[PDB]
Amino acid sequence: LLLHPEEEVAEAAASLLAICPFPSEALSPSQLLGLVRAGVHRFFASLRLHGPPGVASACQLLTRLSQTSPAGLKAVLQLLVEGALHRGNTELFGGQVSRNQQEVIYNTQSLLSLLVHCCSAPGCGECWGAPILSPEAAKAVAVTLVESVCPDAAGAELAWPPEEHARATVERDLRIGRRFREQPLLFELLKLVAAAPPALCYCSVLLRGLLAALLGHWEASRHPDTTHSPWHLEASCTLVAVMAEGSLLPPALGNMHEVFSQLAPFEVRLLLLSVWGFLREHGPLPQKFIFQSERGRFIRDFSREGGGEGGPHLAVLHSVLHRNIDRLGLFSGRFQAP
Amino acid sequence: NNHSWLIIQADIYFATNQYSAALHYYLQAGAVCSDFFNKAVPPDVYTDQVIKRMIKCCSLLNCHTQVAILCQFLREIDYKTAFKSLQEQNSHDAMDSYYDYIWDVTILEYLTYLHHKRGETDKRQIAIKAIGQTELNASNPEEVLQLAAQRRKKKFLQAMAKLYF
Amino acid sequence: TCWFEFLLEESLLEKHLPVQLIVQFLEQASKPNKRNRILKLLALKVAAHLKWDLDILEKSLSVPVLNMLLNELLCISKVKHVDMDLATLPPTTAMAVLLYNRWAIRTIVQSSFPVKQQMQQEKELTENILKVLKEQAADSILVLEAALKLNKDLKVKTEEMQCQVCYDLGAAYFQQGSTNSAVYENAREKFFRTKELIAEIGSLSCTIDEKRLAGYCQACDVLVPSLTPYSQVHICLRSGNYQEVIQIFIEDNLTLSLPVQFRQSVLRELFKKAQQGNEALDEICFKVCACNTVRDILEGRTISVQFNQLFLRPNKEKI
Repeated sequence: LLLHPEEEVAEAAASLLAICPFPSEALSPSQLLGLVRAGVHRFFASLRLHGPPGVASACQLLTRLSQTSPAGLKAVLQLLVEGALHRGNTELFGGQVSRNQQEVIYNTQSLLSLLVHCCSAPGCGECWGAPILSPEAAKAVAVTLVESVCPDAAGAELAWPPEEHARATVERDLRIGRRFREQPLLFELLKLVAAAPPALCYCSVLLRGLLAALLGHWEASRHPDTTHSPWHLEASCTLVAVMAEGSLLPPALGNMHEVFSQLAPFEVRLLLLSVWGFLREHGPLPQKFIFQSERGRFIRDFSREGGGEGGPHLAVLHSVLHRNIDRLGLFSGRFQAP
Repeated sequence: NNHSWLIIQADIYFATNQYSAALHYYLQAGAVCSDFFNKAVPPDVYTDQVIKRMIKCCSLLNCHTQVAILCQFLREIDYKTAFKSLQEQNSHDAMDSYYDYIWDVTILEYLTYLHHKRGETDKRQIAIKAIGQTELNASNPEEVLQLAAQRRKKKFLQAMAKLYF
Repeated sequence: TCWFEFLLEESLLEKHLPVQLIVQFLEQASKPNKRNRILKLLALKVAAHLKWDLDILEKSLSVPVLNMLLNELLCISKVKHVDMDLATLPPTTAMAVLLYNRWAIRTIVQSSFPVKQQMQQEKELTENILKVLKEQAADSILVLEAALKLNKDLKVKTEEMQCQVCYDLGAAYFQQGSTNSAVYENAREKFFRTKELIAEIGSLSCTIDEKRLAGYCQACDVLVPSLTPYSQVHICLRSGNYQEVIQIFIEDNLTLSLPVQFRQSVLRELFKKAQQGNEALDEICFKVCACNTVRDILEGRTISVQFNQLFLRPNKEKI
């Protein structure tokens, strides 16, 4: 009935389902999967017709489905991410093939809030604290992202290649870059992936083609400044920002997105190549992240890694700063050793 | 949500010529064992006997492209059954669009050979493009090929379980 | 108008009233004695006619040609630099020595500057020269410091010479500071020094980049503070007075003065500091986040994942 055409029966069924308890023993995989597909279809259709206010029913159901069991959690996360990125349910989030932006931000609000609800661990933990995103949910979002964007996963090793590989993978890197420019929600999901510590490593392929589409663009950018390519500047800042949030970069090296708006293209390209060099010497592998059970989060500690504070890679950055003291002098308080 | 009992009931529907139900509950047990085929289905659940009963059921339902792609789930690839079923021309399982689930170079070469024999130029081009993939090359250092096999296994199992449930 | 024509006459250089002449003379002189001496003298004469402006020669002439020209001038003048002390030296020899040390420090500064990407031999020679000056950078720094300290006395103003030498020495300290922060402190003082000289003479003459000196002053004002809201937040984070930090962002939402990514990055650093320890910091992370959330609303940008992670258990204090 959640597929039934007339809207009133559909919402009545959905609002029954959101509150109607699931069977006491369990949900059959056929039952679980049909419920999950119906729920995401209602959620997506609820939204297309009602928007953020009218999806709570489906959302409640989906969230109730997503806490059922890791099979249901992975199924709902994969289907929600895939339906978010399908040729349908893409124009609600700024997807390419004019629409109002405001509705896009708030549709994305509902989808990302659902994902955080499904992803976050249920269950006063201080009056201001926030629940911890689970690693595995973001890991599943990561693999679904990589399979949606670059399905081959030909670079499925997490350690990064030598920067000479970039010219061997030009078509694939351009594909990932084209996808990221087409579907902005992707970055949001990356941030969500980044909002959990390790899972961004499982998106490394993406990020490597992403940096190379960015690097490639900064290769051919003949404009004297950085603002003549707005989307690429924002994507590069968001990528470094997402990598620095995902703790793939050290704070001193990851802060460079702040100066990216006052730099020349080759300077930021050398900065991103220092990013690549660091990702080469260290690499996004899950074993370096340690589970602090006192707060229950995966933490990336560069100090024990050895030279994680940008021993030589900060040489390029500091050389940029000295070259640009006339404009970046005040910014120099962003990239100190402590 | 037990996998042994979904298997048992799939076998019971199998013996009584209820092959659609046999596929349904075989796939149910498989998706219970993994997490919707996202993980790797343990070898002790999708055993060779189960894979063979499933392949027979898919043949009797005339899903012969599914037969070719299932034949490569075994420990040893059963080229004979996939080759015979690929020779069938009455199939109900979206023959060409399902080709993305073929990771065996020999099976794709055989399919291209039939498409050349039967003159199916479009399907020939699709099969050639499937072969002409860098990750599908037989010379990959044993890791890109295994990962390709696992991801095609996952996509196949989940789209199959969608068709049956 | 060629290399051969200039070597013929001893007065045609006055009729020419130059960097191309410098490089041509140096290339002709270094090609594999009287003619070489005459060419070197002509190069020195035209370089002096350029009023010894190091910037134009540095930008026009490459490292090896200018290095050869200055080595030649040091050869005729005095013919080790650290022990000279430039006390008993004649003013012309003293200025040649300080000019060579200033050029050496300026080139070792400009080598670290990243840039866009016969010739191989020139590159190898420049690399060897850079290694040589690296092996003797401390001596040049000491010589420049002594020249700045010894302000005893063609002839130009002593204030201009001291200002230029201390400005270059401060730039060298700033470049060195990337490895060690303490060196930066020294740079600040010297920069302050040239600032005084910049306010003292007010003479174009010599010529230094006012924008660059202002930037160096700004950088030393934050890295080694010993005004703007930006540096106010920097100071407070250095101090841990986060409540005024929240107040500064809240005042910013009306003006939108700070850059968005600055606050995104400082909030990210706050979150990173929070997840290790300082359990009371989480509220701070919320509060700044909330302002950022609110700020991200005013510019029409998506609520971050961090608010959607924070409102999962809403509270009256939060709301």
